[PDB]
Amino acid sequence: ESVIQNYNKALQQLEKYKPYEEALLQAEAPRLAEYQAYIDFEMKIGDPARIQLIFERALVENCLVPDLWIRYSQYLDRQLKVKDLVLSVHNRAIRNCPWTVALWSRYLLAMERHGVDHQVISVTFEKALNAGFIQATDYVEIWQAYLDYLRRRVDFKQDSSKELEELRAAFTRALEYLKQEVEERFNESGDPSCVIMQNWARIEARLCNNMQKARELWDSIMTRGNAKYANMWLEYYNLERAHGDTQHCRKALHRAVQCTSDYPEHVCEVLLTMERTEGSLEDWDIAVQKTETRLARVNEQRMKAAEK
Amino acid sequence: RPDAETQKSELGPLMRTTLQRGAQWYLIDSRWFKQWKKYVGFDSWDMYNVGEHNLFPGPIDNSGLFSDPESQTLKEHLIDELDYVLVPTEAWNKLLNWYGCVEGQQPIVRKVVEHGLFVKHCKVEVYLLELKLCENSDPTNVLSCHFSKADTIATIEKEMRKLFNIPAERETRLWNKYMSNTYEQLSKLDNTVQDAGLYQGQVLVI
Repeated sequence: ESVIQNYNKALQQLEKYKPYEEALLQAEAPRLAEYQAYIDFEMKIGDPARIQLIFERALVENCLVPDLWIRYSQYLDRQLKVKDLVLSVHNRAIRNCPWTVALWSRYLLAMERHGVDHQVISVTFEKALNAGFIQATDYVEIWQAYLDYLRRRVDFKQDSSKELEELRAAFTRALEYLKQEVEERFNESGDPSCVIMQNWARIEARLCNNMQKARELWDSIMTRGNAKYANMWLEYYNLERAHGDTQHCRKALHRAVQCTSDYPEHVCEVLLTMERTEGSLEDWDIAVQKTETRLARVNEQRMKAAEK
Repeated sequence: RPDAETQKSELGPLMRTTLQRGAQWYLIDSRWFKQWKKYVGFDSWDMYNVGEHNLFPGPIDNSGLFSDPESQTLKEHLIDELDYVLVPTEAWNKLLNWYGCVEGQQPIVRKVVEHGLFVKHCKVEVYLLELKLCENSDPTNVLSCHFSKADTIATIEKEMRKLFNIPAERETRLWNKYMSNTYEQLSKLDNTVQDAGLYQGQVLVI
């Protein structure tokens, strides 16, 4: 190669990064902000060798900044995609900032993208469970990441796969785990809106054609104090509308109008609309009677507030 | 008596049997059943030993499930997918005929009923709780009677009337003091015990 041009073009690069090199030097002890500016700049040029370098340089003085591990580890996963490299960086992020679940959840997805053995993915998740997290929400997030992983291992085409039982076993295990360990340490349930149960219900009703299990799960979701939410009933209604019958929609909606506390008017319009498009004239009239009754009491209570 | 793949092909369509009301269902020890599962390799993933005799289930044995062996009354805290495994009617008769049962035992039939506070759903009724019953005159005396979920309060009322020497002519009121401090009063004499939502083993007193 003709050096001097390699020497000259290398000098142009040196001049180009030079303002950044000086700002980094004049700045504070972690100069993290200055590192971010440098990282942003290096990402615009898009040279893989320099991006790793700059990241690595920043992680030397800021190894405890989870947002920095995420950007770095996510970058490898979006651009480079080298197994040995991406997995090494995820593993390094967890050990420096174990308290953040994203580092763990992103680790498990990345292990999945790169066809890591089920046994090795599984043992990592178990470590995540013993990791120390700060919010109850954090524990549902890790479980959800693992459950999705188990779901993607299932061939739903088949009526009875083992992987499906592994998924179902994990689900049972996850809800009991959320109820006892997370509630115990935090003294609040970690899943107020039962999003795990919701996911299980959706899977069990759409993918495994199991509507009875879906219903018991939704009943349990409503039992946990979710019956007062309009949108919550609508989630159940929408699940039944797709894989259940019309008969079950009507009773649910009849139940929904009665229990809803935030936006009862919303569920009433939705009930009336169904009867209009699918119900008999008698089915419609009953709907109008029940909606009138519920709505009369609600406006009455609004009136009570005012009187009282 | 027929081949292992005859048996496996026959009970294959037991799965589709959705739980239905007025439905007759039974109890089988999971331990026995899992052995049978392995024996006919019902689960596609596990069929290594096939119908090799060491894996032979033999006569059905559910002795472990019962509390008192003589009375054949079942144990408490029995779960669905761990300690036992439910089974449709014809699936029993077939599995009866093929393997028989341990002498001194009778089939554990139970039937599904509609329960669920908010979202209604089907599940095999079991472990119904002897509901505590009592009288207005005697606060100490408490009876514990079994009540199906499909059973209406009227049925419940009738049973209350029979055991406290009360005839038909005089009226009655029924009330439920459940986790509410205050004493409610039951109104409907048509609905089930489920839409009322009464809790297990609790004093419903007349």
